[PDB]
Amino acid sequence: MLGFLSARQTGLEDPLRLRRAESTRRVLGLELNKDRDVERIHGGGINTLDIEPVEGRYMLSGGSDGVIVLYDLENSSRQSYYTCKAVCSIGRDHPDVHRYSVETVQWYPHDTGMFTSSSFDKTLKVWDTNTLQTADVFNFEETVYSHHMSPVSTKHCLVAVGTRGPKVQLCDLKSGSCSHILQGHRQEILAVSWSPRYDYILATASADSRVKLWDVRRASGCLITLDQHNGKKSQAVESANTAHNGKVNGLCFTSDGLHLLTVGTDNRMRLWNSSNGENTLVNYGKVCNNSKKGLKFTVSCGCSSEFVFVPYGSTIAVYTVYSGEQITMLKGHYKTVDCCVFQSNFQELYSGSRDCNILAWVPSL
Amino acid sequence: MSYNYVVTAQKPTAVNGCVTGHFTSAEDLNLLIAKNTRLEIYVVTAEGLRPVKEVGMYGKIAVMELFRPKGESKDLLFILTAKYNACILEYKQSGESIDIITRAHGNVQDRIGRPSETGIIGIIDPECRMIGLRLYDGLFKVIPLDRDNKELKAFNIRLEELHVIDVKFLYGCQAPTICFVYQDPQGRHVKTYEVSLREKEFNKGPWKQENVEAEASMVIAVPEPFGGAIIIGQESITYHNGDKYLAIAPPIIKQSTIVCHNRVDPNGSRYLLGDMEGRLFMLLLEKTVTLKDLRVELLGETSIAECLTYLDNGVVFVGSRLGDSQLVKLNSYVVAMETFTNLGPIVDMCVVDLERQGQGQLVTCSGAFKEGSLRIIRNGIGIHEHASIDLPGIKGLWPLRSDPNRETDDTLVLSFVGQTRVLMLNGEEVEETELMGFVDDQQTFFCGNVAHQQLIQITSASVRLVSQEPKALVSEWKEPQAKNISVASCNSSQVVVAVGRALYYLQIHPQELRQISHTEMEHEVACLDITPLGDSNGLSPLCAIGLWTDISARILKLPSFELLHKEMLGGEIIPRSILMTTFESSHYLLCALGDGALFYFGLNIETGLLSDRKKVTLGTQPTVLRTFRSLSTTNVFACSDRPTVIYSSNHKLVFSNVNLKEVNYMCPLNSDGYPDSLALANNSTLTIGTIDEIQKLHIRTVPLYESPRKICYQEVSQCFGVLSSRIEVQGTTALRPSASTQALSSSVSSSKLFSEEVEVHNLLIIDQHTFEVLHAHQFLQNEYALSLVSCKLGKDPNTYFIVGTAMVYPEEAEPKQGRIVVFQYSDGKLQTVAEKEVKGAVYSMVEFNGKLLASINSTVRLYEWTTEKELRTECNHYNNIMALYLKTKGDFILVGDLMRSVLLLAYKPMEGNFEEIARDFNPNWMSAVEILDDDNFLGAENAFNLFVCQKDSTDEERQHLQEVGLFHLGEFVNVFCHGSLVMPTQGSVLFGTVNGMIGLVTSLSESWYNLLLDMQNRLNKVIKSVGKIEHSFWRSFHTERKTEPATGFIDGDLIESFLDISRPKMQEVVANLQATADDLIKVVEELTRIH
Repeated sequence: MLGFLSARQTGLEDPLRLRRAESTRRVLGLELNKDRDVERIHGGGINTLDIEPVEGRYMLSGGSDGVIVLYDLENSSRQSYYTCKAVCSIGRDHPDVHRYSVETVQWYPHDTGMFTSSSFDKTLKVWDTNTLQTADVFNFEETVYSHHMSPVSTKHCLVAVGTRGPKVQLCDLKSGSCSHILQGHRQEILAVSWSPRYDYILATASADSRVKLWDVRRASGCLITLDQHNGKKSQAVESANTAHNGKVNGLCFTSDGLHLLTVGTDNRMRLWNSSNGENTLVNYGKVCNNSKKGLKFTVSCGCSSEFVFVPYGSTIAVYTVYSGEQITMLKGHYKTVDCCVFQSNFQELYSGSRDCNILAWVPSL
Repeated sequence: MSYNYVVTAQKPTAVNGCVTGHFTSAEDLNLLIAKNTRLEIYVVTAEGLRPVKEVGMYGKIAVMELFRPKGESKDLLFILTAKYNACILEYKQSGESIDIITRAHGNVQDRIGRPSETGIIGIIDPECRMIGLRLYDGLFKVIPLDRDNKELKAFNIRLEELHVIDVKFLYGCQAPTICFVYQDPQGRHVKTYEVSLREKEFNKGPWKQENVEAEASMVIAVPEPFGGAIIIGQESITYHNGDKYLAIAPPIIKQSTIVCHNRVDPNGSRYLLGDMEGRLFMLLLEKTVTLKDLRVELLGETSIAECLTYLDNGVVFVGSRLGDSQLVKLNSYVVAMETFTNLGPIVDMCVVDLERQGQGQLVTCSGAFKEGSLRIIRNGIGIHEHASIDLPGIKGLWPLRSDPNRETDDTLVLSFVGQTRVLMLNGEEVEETELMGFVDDQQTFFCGNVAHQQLIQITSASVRLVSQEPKALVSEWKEPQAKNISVASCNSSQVVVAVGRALYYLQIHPQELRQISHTEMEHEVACLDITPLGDSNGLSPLCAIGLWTDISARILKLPSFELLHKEMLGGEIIPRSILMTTFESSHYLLCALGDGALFYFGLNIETGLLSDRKKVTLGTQPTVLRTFRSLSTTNVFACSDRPTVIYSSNHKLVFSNVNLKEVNYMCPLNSDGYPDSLALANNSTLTIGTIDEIQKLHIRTVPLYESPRKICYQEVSQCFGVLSSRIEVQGTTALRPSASTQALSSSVSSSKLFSEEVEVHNLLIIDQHTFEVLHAHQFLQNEYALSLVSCKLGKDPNTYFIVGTAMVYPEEAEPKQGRIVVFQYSDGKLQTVAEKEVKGAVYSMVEFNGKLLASINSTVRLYEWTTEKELRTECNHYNNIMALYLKTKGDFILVGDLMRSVLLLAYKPMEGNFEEIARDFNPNWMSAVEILDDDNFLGAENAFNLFVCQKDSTDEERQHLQEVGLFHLGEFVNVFCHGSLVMPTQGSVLFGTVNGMIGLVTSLSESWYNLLLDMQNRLNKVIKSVGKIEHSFWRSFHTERKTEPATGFIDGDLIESFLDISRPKMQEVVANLQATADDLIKVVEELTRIH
C-alpha cells in the first residue's frame, strides 16, 4: 500500500494499473463485514439484489414474500459501523405489490428514476422510484423466472423475460409491445442475460439443458447454442448441443463481454467464448447447484483479475474466471444463498439468502 | 466558486517517448519527442538539434511512430491518445509557414474491455501493412493500412492469451506476423501469429512458441538479416528466429531491470539498452548470413531512461520521466553534451514568499532515486544580448561621456588587474581605444564625468582629475606619504577615498582637487558611498561606510567625518558594498555583505539615523550594487550568483530576480546605438543589452541523488524541512552518496517504541539560502516518513517540524504501527521534542487551529499539544476507507479518501467533536484535494480528472455535496497549494504533476465564465487541432465508470491561444458573441497576468 502510493506518486507505474491492481488485492481480502448491517424487512427469502449502476448508492431487493425493498447503502455517521436503512418499500399493503415470489429486480439502466420487477405471479412490473407507483405492467401465461435489460445502450427499450413457457419473451418498454418471441427452447427458461458488450445480443438458459445466444433483431434462429463437448461427441439430435447435464439455471457475462458463465444442476460451472460458444474448459471443480428456480450470481469488475462469485450452499464460492482457482468460500449465512451482487465502487459484495437476510462482505486490510 | 479557470504555468517536462526518422523532409534527420500532451519536432544538424515545430495534442500521447507506406515522399506520423484517438499525421511546410496535416484519423476505443496490465502498445508492420494495437486483455485491434482508410476504421481479433507482456511485428515475413511474450500459469513464453486481413483473424505463427525467462519483459524484433526476435529478461537475453536458439546471461545486467531499447545500426548489429539504474548498455550481434552470438557492454551512465534513441555519430538522446532528459555523446564512458530540464514527478511542492516581498516562489520535491532533487521555480526578468564581447577579468565598469557637448554615453571604462582599459563604442560597434589624461597602467577604482566639464579617474595610485575640452590632465591628488588607495567613492563634485583605515574627503573645482576633511577609522574601510540624496545642492552632507573587524555600517557627517550612526551587522561575513539611494520619496541605506545578505535601512538625510532595519538574502556570493535609472524611476542592480533588481512599488521594496547566470559587476550604458541599456560582465564575457519587459520563469536545481517526498518551509528557522528516501541493499549500504549522507551534522532515531533492498528515510533540514543540507535525521529500520508539518501547537511558542511515519514490514500489507514525531530545529541543532505511538500509517497531517490533525489508516483524529510537551487525542472520526489527504479552512476539514472521494467534516468546539457536514456520493480515487473557499472544494481524480464540489442550498440531505465542476486535465496532480508566481479572477491555486507540468486554478464570476465558454466554442471551430481530435472530447471527464462533458471549467490554454491566431481568424471568432475584437484581446491579455 505505501508502495501503491509512492509508485502512483512518482508515476513509476500507470495510475490506473495500480488502481486495478489494488482493487484485486481487495477482492482477495474479502470477508464478512460484521460492522455493516442491512435493515430486515423481507419475510420471504431474498431472491435478488441490484445495485444502482451509476454511483451505486441505492440497492433493490426482492423476496419470496413478493416484496421489493429499496435501501440506501451509504453511511452518514462519525462511525465505521452502521445499518443500511430501507428508503422505500413495495409492501403487503401496496395495491400493486407482487402476489408471489419476486424472482428478479433490476434498475432501468441509464435512468435511475425507474426500476423493474418480475414475479411468480406471472407479471413484470415497471416501477417509478420517486413516486413508488407502477408505470407499466406486463402479464404472462407462465411464471417469470428471469428478466433483464441491456446495460450497453439506449438503442432499444427491450426487456427479456424468462418464463415457464419454452418461448423467450421480449417486452418493449416503449409503448406496451411484446409481440417479440425467441423460439427454440424446449422447456422453462431459467435465465436471460444481455451482452455487456454487444447491443442486440442476448443469452438465454433453459431447463432444456441448453444455452443459446440470439441476435434479437433476427426473426428466426439463434446465433449459437452452447455445446459442452465442443462437438467432439456424436449424438443423436435432441441430445447434441447441450450446455449442462441438468437444468442450466445460471448465466453471467464476464465484464468485458467476451465470455459466458453458465451454472447447471449438474453441479458444474462452465466458461464459454461469447463469440463462437466454444467451451474454454476452465476447471472450477464441482459447484453445487440444486435449485429448481433460477440462480443469480455475479462477476467482479475493475480489478487486475476477474473473479466470479457463485452461491454455493450457505456460502458464496469465489473463483477466478480464467484461471479457475477457488479463492475462498465466503461464509456468513445460515441457510442457502440465493444471490449475491458485487459493489463495483469499493470492491464489496452483498448476498441474499433463504435466512431472509442480506449480508455485507467487505475487504479487510 | 463553481466557475473555474485552469491554465498551464509550466508545460509537462517528462518524456514518455522519442523517435527518430525523416518526418519534415526525406533528406532531414528528425528527432521527435512526446512530452505528455506535447509533441516536439527537431532536425538533427551538423552541430546540435534545430527545433522546428512544437504542437499540443488534445490528449496524452500513448504511441508515437513514424512509418513510410509505399508512395509517400517522406515518413508519416502515427499517434495514439490515451483516450484512444488515433491519427496519421504528415509534415507540410508552405514557405516559412508550417503545418501538421491529419491524413487519417479515428477513435479506436472499445465500449468496454479489460485494460491490459503492461499498457497500451502501438506497433506497425515493417511493410506498413497494418497498425497493431494491444489495448485490452483478450483482443488485438488491427488498423488496416491495406486500403485507403481515411477514418482509421479498425477491428479486433480474439487473442486466446489473456496476459501479454510485450508484442512486436516481425521483420521478413510473408504476412504480418506478431511475436509476443505472454504469461499463463506454466510460465512466460514467446509465441507467434500471422494476421489475416481477409479472415479478419490470426493464423498459425511461422515458428512454434518457446518457453522464455520467468521475468522476460521485452520483445525486440530483429531486422531483415538474422530475422527473428530478441527477448530481454531481468537475468538473461535470448534470441529466437525459429530455427536456432541463442541465449546469454550476462552478470553485469542482473543488478537492474532493462526498461528500454534502441536499434543503432539499421541491419540490427547493435542495440542500445537502458535500465532503472541509469546504465546505458550496448547489445551486439555477430554474423547465407545469420546470427552467431550476442554480447553486452556497459556504455555508461545517463538519466534513468524512459526511452532512448541514437541520432548519429555517437550522440544519443535520452528521454527521461524520472529526471533531466539528455543529449549524450558516447566514447568506455558517456558524456552529456546537453541537459534538458524536467521537473520530474513533482511529488510535493510548497510556495514560499521569502524576502517578504509581494511575489511567490515555488520549491519542489522532484524526480526520484538517482534523479531526485529540489527545484526552485520563480518568475524573473530576462535581458537582451545585443553584443557580448570576450573580456575575461573585468573588475569594474564605468560609463563616460567624452564629448562634453554630447548627452549620450560614448565611453566604457573597464578596470582589470594592474591595468584599466577603455572602450570607444561607436554605434553598435565597440573597439579598444585610449583616452588622454587617463592611465592604463593602474587598475581603476572609479571614474566618470564630474563638475565643470571635467573627468576623474581614481586608481590604486592617485585620484586624477582631467579637463575634457583640451583633454590631458588638470590636477592630481596622491596620499601624502604616497601610500596606495584602498577604496573609492565619488559623486559629481565630492570624492572620498580611503587608504586602509584612513579617509580623505575631496572636492572638485575648476582645474583643482580640494582636500578638506581627514580622519583615520577604528577599523579598515570595506566599502563607501557618497551618492547625494535629495540634492538641492549636488553636495552630499553624509558619508556611507562599512568596516572589517567589527562589521558595521556607519553613516558620518561628511564635512567633519563625525559619526552619526553605527549599526552592528554581526557575523564573520564582511560588507562588500554599501549604497545610498532613494525610491519613491523615502530614503534607504542599502548594504550588501559578501554572503548575499542585503540589509536595507530607513535613512535620514538629517540625523543620518538608520531606522527600521530589514534584511533579505539574494545570492550566496558577495553582492555589489550599482544604481541605474530606468525611465521613470531609479533602480538598484545587484550583481551576484542570483543577480537581482531592487526597486519600490507602493512604498515597499521589491526584488526581481534576473534570469541571468551570474554577474560580477554592472553599469548602465546608453550609447547612440545602445540606448538606455546595461553593461554586465561575468568572469568570461562583457555583455550588453536591456531588461526584458515580459517575465519568464527561471528554474534552479539542487540535486539530491535520492528521493524527495514531502517538503515544507520553516520561516523562523530560515530553512526547509524535507523528507527523503534513499535505497540501501543488504546491515545495509547505498549504491551512491546522496544528500542524506552529505549532511554536515546528522542524527539517528533512538526510539525504543517498536521492538533485497530497503528504503531508508530521512528528515533533511535544508538552508533556505545556500540550500546546503544542515542536518539529516535518519528514522528507524523500516520506518517511513509519510507526512511532514511545520507549525506551532497549543500555547507553546516553539515552531516544530512534525513528522508522521509508519512501520513497514514485508509480511504485512498495511502498517499496524507508526508514529508522530515532534522535532524542533533552533540554534543549528535538530532536537527531538516528542513521540506519539499510533496504530498505523500516518498518511497526512495538517495544523488545525493550534491543534494537530492527522489521519491514521481509516481514522482521522485531532491532537491537542499539552503543557507537558505531548500529544493528547481529542476526537476521532472513524468513517473512512483510507484517509489520504487533509486540507483545512477555519473549523472546516476536507478529507480526501482513496476511493470514497471527498468529505467535508467539521469540528464543533462545543461538543469537542466531529460532525460530517457533507460528502461526495460519487466514488473517486483521489490524488489531491484543496479547499477553494468555505463552499467549493477542488479535487484530483486518479484518471487525470479535476472536479469541484460545493455545499448545497433544505432537508437533512444538505449533507450532499453537489458537483459543480468536471474537467479532464490530462495530468496526474500530486499537490495543490494556494499561492501565485506574480506581483478579474478570485483566488489562485498552483499544482504540481507527475509529468512536471505546473498548473494554476482560479475562479470567475458567472458573467466571465459564460463569455469564455462561448469563446472556447467559437475558438474551437476556427482552430485546427492536430489529430483532428475534438477539444470538448479532450476535456470531457472520463474514467472507467463515467464519461461526461467538462463543465464549470474554462481551459486557459485554449483561451490564451486566441492571441496568436490570425487577425481575420480573430474577427471570425468574435462575430456575434455577448463585444468586439480588441475587447477580447484586452481580456485574454489580462488573463495572462495571472501566471
